[PDB]
Amino acid sequence: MNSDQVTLVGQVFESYVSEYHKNDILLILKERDEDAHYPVVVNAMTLFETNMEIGEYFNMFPSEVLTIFDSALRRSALTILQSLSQPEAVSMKQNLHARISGLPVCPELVREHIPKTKDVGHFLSVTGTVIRTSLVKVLEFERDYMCNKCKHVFVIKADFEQYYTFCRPSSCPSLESCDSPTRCRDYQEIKIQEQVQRLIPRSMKVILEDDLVDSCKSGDDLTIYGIVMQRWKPFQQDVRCEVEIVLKANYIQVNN
Amino acid sequence: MNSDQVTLVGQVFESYVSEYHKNDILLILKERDEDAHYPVVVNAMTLFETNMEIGEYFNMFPSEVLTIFDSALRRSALTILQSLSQPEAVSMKQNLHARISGLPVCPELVREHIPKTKDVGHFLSVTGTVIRTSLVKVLEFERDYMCNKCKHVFVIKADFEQYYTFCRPSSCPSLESCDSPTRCRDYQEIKIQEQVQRLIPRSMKVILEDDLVDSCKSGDDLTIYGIVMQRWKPFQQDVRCEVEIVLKANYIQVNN
Amino acid sequence: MNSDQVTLVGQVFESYVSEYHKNDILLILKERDEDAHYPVVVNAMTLFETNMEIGEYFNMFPSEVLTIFDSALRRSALTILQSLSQPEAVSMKQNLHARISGLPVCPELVREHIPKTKDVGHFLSVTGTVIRTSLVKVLEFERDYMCNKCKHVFVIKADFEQYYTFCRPSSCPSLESCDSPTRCRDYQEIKIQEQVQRLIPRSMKVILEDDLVDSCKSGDDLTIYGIVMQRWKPFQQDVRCEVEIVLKANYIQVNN
Amino acid sequence: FIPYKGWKLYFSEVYSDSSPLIEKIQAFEKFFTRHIDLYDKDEIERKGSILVDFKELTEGGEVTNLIPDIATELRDAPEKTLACMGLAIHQVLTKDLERHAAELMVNVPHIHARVYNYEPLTQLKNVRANYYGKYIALRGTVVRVSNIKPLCTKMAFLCAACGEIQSFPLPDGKYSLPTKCPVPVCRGRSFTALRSSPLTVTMDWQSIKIQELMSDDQREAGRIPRTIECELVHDLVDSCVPGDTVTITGIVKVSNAEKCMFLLYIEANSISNS
Amino acid sequence: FIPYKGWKLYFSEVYSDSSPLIEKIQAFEKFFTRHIDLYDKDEIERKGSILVDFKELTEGGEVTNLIPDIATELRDAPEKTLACMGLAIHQVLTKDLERHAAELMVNVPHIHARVYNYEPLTQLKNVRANYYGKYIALRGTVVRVSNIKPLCTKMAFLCAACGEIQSFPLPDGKYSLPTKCPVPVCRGRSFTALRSSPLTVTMDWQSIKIQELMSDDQREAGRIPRTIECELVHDLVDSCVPGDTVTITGIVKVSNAEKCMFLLYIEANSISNS
Amino acid sequence: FIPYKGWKLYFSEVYSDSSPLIEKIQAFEKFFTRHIDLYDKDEIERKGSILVDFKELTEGGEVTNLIPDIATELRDAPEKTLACMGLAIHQVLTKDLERHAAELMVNVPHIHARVYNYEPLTQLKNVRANYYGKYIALRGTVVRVSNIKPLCTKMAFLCAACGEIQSFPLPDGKYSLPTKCPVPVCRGRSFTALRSSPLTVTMDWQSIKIQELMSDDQREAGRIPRTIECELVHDLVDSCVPGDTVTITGIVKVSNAEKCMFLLYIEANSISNS
Repeated sequence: MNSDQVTLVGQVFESYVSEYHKNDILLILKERDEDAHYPVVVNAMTLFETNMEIGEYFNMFPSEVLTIFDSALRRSALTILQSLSQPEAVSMKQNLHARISGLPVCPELVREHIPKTKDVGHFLSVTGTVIRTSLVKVLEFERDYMCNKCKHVFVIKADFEQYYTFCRPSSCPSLESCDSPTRCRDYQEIKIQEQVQRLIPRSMKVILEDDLVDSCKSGDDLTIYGIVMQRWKPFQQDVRCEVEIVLKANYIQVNN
Repeated sequence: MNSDQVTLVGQVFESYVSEYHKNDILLILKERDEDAHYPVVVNAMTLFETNMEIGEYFNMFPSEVLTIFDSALRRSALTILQSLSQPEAVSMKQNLHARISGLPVCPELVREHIPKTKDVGHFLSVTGTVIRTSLVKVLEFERDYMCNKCKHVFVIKADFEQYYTFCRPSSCPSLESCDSPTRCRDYQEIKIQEQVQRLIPRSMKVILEDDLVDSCKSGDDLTIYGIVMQRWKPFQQDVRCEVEIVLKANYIQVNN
Repeated sequence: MNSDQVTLVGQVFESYVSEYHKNDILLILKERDEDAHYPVVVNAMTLFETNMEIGEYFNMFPSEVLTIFDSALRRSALTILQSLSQPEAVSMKQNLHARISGLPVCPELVREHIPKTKDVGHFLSVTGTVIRTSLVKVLEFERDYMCNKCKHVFVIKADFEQYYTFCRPSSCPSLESCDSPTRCRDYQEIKIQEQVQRLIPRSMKVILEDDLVDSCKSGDDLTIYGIVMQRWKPFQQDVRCEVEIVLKANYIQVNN
Repeated sequence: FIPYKGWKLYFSEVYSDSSPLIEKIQAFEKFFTRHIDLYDKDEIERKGSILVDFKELTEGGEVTNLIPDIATELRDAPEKTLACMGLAIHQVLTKDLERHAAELMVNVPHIHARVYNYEPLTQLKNVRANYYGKYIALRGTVVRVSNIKPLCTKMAFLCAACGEIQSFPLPDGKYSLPTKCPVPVCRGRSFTALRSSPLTVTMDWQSIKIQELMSDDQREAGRIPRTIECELVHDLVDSCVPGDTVTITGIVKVSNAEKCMFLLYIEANSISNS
Repeated sequence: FIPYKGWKLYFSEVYSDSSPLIEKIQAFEKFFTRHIDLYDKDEIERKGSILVDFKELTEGGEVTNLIPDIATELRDAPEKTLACMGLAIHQVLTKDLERHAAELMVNVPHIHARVYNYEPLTQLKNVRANYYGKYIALRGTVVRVSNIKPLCTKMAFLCAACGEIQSFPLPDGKYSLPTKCPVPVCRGRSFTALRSSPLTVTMDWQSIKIQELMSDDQREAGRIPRTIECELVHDLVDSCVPGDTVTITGIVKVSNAEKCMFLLYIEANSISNS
Repeated sequence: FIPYKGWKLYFSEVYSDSSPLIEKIQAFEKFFTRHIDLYDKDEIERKGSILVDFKELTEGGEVTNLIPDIATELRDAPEKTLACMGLAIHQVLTKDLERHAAELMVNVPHIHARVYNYEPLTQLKNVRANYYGKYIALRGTVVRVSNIKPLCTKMAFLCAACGEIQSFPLPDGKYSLPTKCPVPVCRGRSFTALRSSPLTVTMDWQSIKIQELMSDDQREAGRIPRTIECELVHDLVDSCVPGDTVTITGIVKVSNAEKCMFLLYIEANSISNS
């Protein structure tokens, strides 16, 4: 993307959250613990009505917008902390998150059927019930492994498209020609079956993560606003490769 | 074998088939399709009575006789096609086969019991019922693999005694010192259990092939005229090797 | 241990066995077969009250005492054979064994509960019933393998702590710098469950060996006088090693 | 300079004006050009499907006038004859769109061909060995509809040294390696996967089991009729429910790894209903 | 020259008078020296257990007078604060025994520390990610008592060339190799096992499953309460029967090989009853 | 020059007039020569079996007159004593056939030996360790007759460089390799299989399970009597049906791979009935 576009999106987000989201930020700041997790709920229709350029920049790459909004929220947190009058019952948190809700009623964004293969990288909204439920488990994210034959440390990350496996690097990004677990998250696995009232239906393997864990009850109606992505499998010689379609959740609702 | 013996077998076979088998050859020729399969039924007692040397040459090496009779049938087909008066409703087939029937009533050729191990390479005749039945499947016969380091192409075949596996050649039959799937067949697997009326009996794993596929009904009396051979298994170090006795069918009957 | 201690233990044992155990030795000698097996029962309280040094030397290293008593028994057999008056109905046996019984009533030697991990290398006495029973099987003990690159043969033995596996030697004990199955035993496996009358109880996997095989009936009260030892498992990289506690029997009783 | 812009998506071969397929190309393009004003542009634009009727080809038009070997060529050659019709459709649609735009750019996607209404009904119990890679027709019911799972056919690979990544046409979902890279020059290798770039393309999949009807030959033996599988590829799926009366026309191929032990299945090319 | 003879059994580091742990060392040793004449010597001599009450430490004695950071240090540092108390107990017991012997040698064994009565009750349904390696407290019942099986923590290794065998402190029952041997001089390697020498030490083990009480939050959903495992190490075992009301305090660690897929379990450090 | 033509089929050793087996050879051949005119030639000619009675050997004939060590030699040596009788039978039969042909060539096949009616009945519950490779006798019933499956004992190998293929006597159906080839000269190897030449020989096989009778020792404990397997080799098979009263005499060998964990089974050498 262009250099100015991300910046402009940042100012739009920070202005909106500063003008109409002071109360939730104030309550989040006035809380115990330092690094657990803290989300912020932001509506959509008002934001897209305020400016006609955020929607175009958003609904083709649902990847950078969330990170930019997170950065804007962090900058707002720094600003409100700096301009504070009662610095006694307050605490600073470095773990904030975004949560979009309130999409339009366009026929292509309120799909009641699972997309087959033509919706990858899009922002959708599916509805259904719950069948199965896995157990709470903890992943490892980033290693910062020991520096070999050079000096500057590395910050390589994991990959979601390869079942969270780590690839061994060999080409160091060092300027010269030289080239050679206190981190945790949360996890879960839920399966959603389409309702028969509005129709045999098939099912999706929705993947939850972070604060959304432990928020579903077996046998309840859900409405998830998540991105659709693909999960590969390690390749074997002269066989048929296997793929699957999952839905990384970005919000949730308990509407019934 | 001697050079003249196979030739003499050829002339006697072609003479007999031309003298008493014009009608079946004519019907086989006057048929649609070019390369499916086409069998010919030939009696045995009359042929062995006509000449006293064909039986001796036959009932010790029951491998070359069938191929020689097939070649004689092909030559007879060529002769009839050349000497034909109505070359409009005719078609030429290059896939012919032999099928011997009508063996004598000698006690050593009408065995009602399964041979143990002393009948390998003999022509027998067993009777029994049917228990199991496998599925129709297709093999690969011959590869004509890509020529490496030399020029003349190779026509290596398969091996029935090794569960249809291919051995990698390294000693080229080339005159000099240099040395380095549009083909299909049919297959099946049937099991025959000895009748108790003429007697616990054991069972043989009769192997069917080619046109004989899909010619047996579960729970019917059969009478197979086939050769007996052995099937090996790949060798493992310091274990007991495993063998088995099978019966490659060369005819079949639905006598009941 | 000191050189004189083992010798003194030897003379004490041979003196006692010659003074109070002529009759059983005489019956053992006057028997058929040459190399089957033959045990001798010796009491403990009389031996320990006879000399106040045998008990101390015994009840901290219950390994050398049994072998020394076996050697003393063999020497006594040699002496009785040499000083014999009727050398006609006699036979020499080279397979003798020891069997201790009659321990004191000290609270730490009549334990009615299974030791957890603080009794390794001690002589105990447990009581219980029988649950399971394995099958009679035969081991291989010592190989006397072919001599390679040197002359004197090797007499390496097996290891009980490694599930009876053989380690490949490479450092020859030869004086110079040079360095590179007609044997059988018996075996069994029995499980003992603690009685509930004198108390859920756990179970021990008692290992029987040699002449003691085929001496237990499923559902009978036992009283074993055996040593406690540990059995390891082959190591795998970056896993938790597994151990177990067994009880190598040295006597048995059918008290009920 | 090639008049047919979509050459890369279609036949993968260096463009040379020597193949005999060219004459069939003009024959098909002329036939489609004359009979062009009867198709809804949007339907073909979205879902590639030209429901060409074989009776029209049999009617003795220019298709047989220019070349008389149509039935034999179709039966013996499964792909060469089939994809030429798609090439002609793509070319004529591109030309029409270009003319319309010029009167008052164009990136029309892949369009499949659909040849249905095939007369000689080669029913089951007769497809054993010979009918391998020959266009045939069947008739039966459906009993074992399965679930949908995607697959990839043109996943890309990484490049060595300089750039110029490629989208090697991997065949029928079997992983392979591009031991050669054409590129401008120099060595190949470059064996690495890049399964994130938009070069990779995927499509749907399914599997159907057919049990052939009672027909005739009322044998007393209780042998259940033979069953042969089917494989729907793209723009199909959810077109059948358990228990129908459908006619399926498609190529007969040989599977693997049910070890030279294979079975027979049919890759569908057109479906009907009743 | 080290005043603390049991340095090798305790903290494994080269003795240098620069660590900040020394101050906590004399603080703990003074606190134990003042309050020393209330413990039965035989019980501690046989089974290492000092049932120190946290209320006494909270009472504002010299423990907080010398260093005020006791609660934060205990919560953030699991082992550094915990094992200093064992060091102090070992030193004071050795000094007392030496004085008694001199008035009228000493090989006192390992003694564990036991800190119980922890006030902030961090009950379940709130230990997901953050509480990793932090001292906490629970409350629940026991339902799945298991069987006993030993394990080794300090099994010895063989030596190369000359003698000087070693007893490398293998961590938490995971096999490793001593790629370096300190010894006097020269090369290491010496990768061989000697699992017969008295250098190898073993201890007991167990496993307990806890189902947390009804407490509150009477939700209608039939989700069974979450369960977390426990691991008793030594001088414990046979202290619980199926169905109790116990309070467990211990460190929270992360298991492996239930492949970066792990769970959470608690290594117990003190148990109570009711 | 060897009087015994079938030396290769029998004992596999270079012919030298120094072994002590020769004297036993003349003893057996003389004993058979005197008592030769009581056997039906056709039966031995087809199925190799000489039903020698041990009472005749015990009767003090030339068998004990020439060498008195017959029972001890038979018990201690399983094969050396047993195969000499077969060698003598082969030699005498060949000589008789040659004389008959000359008065008015010879390729008599392998003939096994059969020594039955063994007096000392070493019944079960006493064969644990010592009775390994010692000729014994049993008595019991049969309950677990199995199916027939062939095996090979003398399968051939391929040859290196020039010809001169061989038929290495593979032992007891365990695959091995001829690291040395005697041949005329030069190197060995030639590790290749030729399992089609008529050099390979195959024979039958079976397996029987014996449950020993009630006998005596009416213990109250419900321990079922011990069971030991049997293995019929050749010219036997289908000689027993489930539930008999048979007497079996044969060598006791040790199996493998039920890893130095083995069991005990008996290779039969003679069967009777009642």
